[PDB]
Amino acid sequence: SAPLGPFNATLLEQLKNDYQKGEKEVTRYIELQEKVAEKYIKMTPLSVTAKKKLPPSKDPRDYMTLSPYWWPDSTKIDGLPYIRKDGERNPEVYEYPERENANRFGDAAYCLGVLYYITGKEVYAKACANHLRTWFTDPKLGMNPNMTYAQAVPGMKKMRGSGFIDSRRFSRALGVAKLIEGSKSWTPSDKKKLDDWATAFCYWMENSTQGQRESHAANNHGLWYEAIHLMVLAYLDRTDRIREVAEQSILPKMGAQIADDGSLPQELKRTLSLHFSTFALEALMEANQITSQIGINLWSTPASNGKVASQAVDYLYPFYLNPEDWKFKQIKPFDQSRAAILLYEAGTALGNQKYVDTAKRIGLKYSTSDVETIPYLVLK
Amino acid sequence: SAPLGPFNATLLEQLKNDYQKGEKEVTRYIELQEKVAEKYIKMTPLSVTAKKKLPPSKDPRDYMTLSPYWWPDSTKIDGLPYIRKDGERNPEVYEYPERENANRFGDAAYCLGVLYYITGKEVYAKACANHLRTWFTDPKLGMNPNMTYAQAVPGMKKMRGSGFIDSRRFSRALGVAKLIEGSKSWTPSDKKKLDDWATAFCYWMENSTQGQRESHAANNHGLWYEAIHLMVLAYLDRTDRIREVAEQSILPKMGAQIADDGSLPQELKRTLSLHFSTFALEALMEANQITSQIGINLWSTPASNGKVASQAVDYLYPFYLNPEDWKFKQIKPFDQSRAAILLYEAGTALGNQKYVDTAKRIGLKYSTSDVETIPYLVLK
Ligand SMILES: O=C(O)[C@H]1O[C@@H](O[C@H]2[C@H](O)[C@H](O)[C@H](O[C@H]3[C@H](O)[C@H](O)[C@H](O[C@H]4[C@H](O)[C@H](O)[C@H](O)O[C@@H]4C(=O)O)O[C@@H]3C(=O)O)O[C@@H]2C(=O)O)[C@@H](O)[C@@H](O)[C@@H]1O
Ligand SMILES: O=C(O)[C@H]1O[C@@H](O[C@H]2[C@H](O)[C@H](O)[C@H](O[C@H]3[C@H](O)[C@H](O)[C@H](O[C@H]4[C@H](O)[C@H](O)[C@H](O)O[C@@H]4C(=O)O)O[C@@H]3C(=O)O)O[C@@H]2C(=O)O)[C@@H](O)[C@@H](O)[C@@H]1O
Repeated sequence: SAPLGPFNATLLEQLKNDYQKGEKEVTRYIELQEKVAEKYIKMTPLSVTAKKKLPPSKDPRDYMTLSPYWWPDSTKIDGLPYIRKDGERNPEVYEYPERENANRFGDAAYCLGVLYYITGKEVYAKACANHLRTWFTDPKLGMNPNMTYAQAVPGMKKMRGSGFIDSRRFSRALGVAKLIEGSKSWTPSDKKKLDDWATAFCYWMENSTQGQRESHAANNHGLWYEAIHLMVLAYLDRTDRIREVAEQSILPKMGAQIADDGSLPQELKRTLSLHFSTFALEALMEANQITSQIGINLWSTPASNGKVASQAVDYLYPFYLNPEDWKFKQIKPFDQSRAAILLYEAGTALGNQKYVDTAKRIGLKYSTSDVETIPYLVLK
Repeated sequence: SAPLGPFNATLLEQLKNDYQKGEKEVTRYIELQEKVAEKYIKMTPLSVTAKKKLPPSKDPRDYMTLSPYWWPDSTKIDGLPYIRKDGERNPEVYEYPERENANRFGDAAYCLGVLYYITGKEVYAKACANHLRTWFTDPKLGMNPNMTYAQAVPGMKKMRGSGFIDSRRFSRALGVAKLIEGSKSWTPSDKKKLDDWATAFCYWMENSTQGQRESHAANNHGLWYEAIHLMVLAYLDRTDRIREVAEQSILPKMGAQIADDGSLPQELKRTLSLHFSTFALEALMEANQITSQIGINLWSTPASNGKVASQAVDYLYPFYLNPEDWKFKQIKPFDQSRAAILLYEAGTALGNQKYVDTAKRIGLKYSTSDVETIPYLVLK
């Protein structure tokens, strides 16, 4: 049975099972995945330190991005302080290399780690370990275990926890490292450094002012904080903390953030309201992949006021069928294919055959190289 | 009388005239524009050679950018060939430093050239010259006079001219160079080198296969091609060619693009139809700023087919009051402020007081640093 981590363990166990049986269809699917994964074996490992403009700590190992919806104010001689245009990404975000590099690393590590679990081939673990060492634990290239300067905003006087949501890009890679333990390439010394990094990152998460603030957020930030938290705790094998987090934080947050009619009012007020309602559900989906590995179903387990996350799925389902019917401010097109993994996950967790049907009818492209769709041959 | 170039000469002469007579309102406004200008004096001049990944010619002096709506195909093992998602900018465009650096050069050179025209202070001519010399004529840092690899698309086998439209960012700076002739900093040797560059660039525009194809386009590319053409012709003082282009290319192109209702069907079929309808007129507006300096009004001169550009402004005018009423696909919000300079230019050219009154009611911010608004004190 799969090690505890940020994936649909049932679908991974089934793919590894079929690949080992020599089942034709899965075998061909995995051979395609191996072809996609060759670029990650050849890819040079990325580091948070590959930036010219340093953060106020003057430390190139400190992760730093720009908060995406903040823009220079043209009415100020220096553009300072920035102003907020909700839903409009300031392309200045791409001058911070971490932003896209954390996606490239996360994609590389996740794909290689999953392919190692499924095939057993050492070449995937060796490449995966190379990316992990460099991003996380290397004494010069490794990222400091904090998110102090994530989504900083030029001109802002107070510190914010909002940047912590960036962590989900590399925290999935943190969790997949559990899959390459036991390989020849991931030594006991490697595992200890990663362990120690995750322990220091978990501390910063729970005890820094920014972490505490992010833990109490009223919208999808607070849900994403707990999903990221679960990935860190699951890597650290702290399964009783996962139970406490789900019952003392995730379920209360779900209970407050879902209205009686199943809508998410904190997301309804955004300019990307259909996208942020989905982003909230995406946070629960990824949390649930971990909690359900220790018997906690977050789609059907009620909060203390009896609300269940499936109520939020129900409210959105008609608009996953027709995003044009969405009646709230959505200033950019909504990507309907996001409903596939979402409805499949919610649908199986709930025994809702309509959701699963709709997920397969929406579907994923068989030959897509989007790494988060690797477990989902069932949608292809 | 102002030198021939890419700006509202009436407003520019007005500003210089009031500035020299010590008029208080204009002096306070030019004093703000000099505060804004201070960053361009200190700013290090940009070069097209400041890039790591080189074009197929392996020449860093060749301008190269990515066509913004072309994305890697995830269903292909290498992502090749890219596919088009009209109206969705691919953040990969920012990995080509020329794309934003030509904007930064253009603003610096335009702002400093105009301020030197208005104030006569040699410090603006000297800084403006530094930027122009580096971007255009420097034997190591200057861009080659061609747009061969503008808006290239990975995996596409045929060459296209679509990328020429990028030239507007630096072709206005080329035009403003005329304004610093006579200064101490812009020597006869500088002017000759820039004249030879402009001559070579004009030859490339008119004779390269990509130039020819782009001069033939049936949508706003064709209009922007000609508006760029006029800037180069005006910098070279070829006023006979300016008339020929106006009468034999812009006006027939303009008339071929206007429907009976005044709409622009080539732009209505885009996913950003109100943006691109306004982008078409913006090209015509910038062409007109030059043609009218020799007595050709593109807003009111009809074409061979009877269509006149005033008809397309009439069609768009209601939706500049209320962009929400726009009935055609527009998958991002539309910046209503663009109608200020557009309606003032068209309003003044047509003697339409309603357009001019709406222009000022929409207005521009008095304190803004957007350098294209420098001449428009009347709108602030
Ligand atoms: O990095 C990305 O592109 C991903 O971003 C994901 O959306 C995130 C953003 O990245 C930001 O973190 C954004 O921060 C928001 C908060 O969610 C919140 O709305 C906050 O609201 C305040 C505001 O600061 C201000 O004071 C105003 O006057 O009041 C507001 C209020 O009362 O709520 O503003 C923050 C901000 O914009 O700085 O939040 C979103 C999010 O909700 O997750 C997502 O788009 C993802 O797909 C991207 O990849
Ligand atoms: O981001 C920027 O740099 C600025 O872009 C400005 O918009 C430009 C773009 O830069 C592109 O050049 C874009 O090219 C379009 C063509 O205009 C055209 O629609 C063409 O459509 C073809 C298509 O390629 C295909 O072959 C199909 O079968 O037929 C179509 C057809 O006949 O129309 O596709 C090109 C493409 O996308 O590559 O066009 C716009 C433009 O119209 O000017 C602008 O948005 C500006 O504000 C930005 O700063």
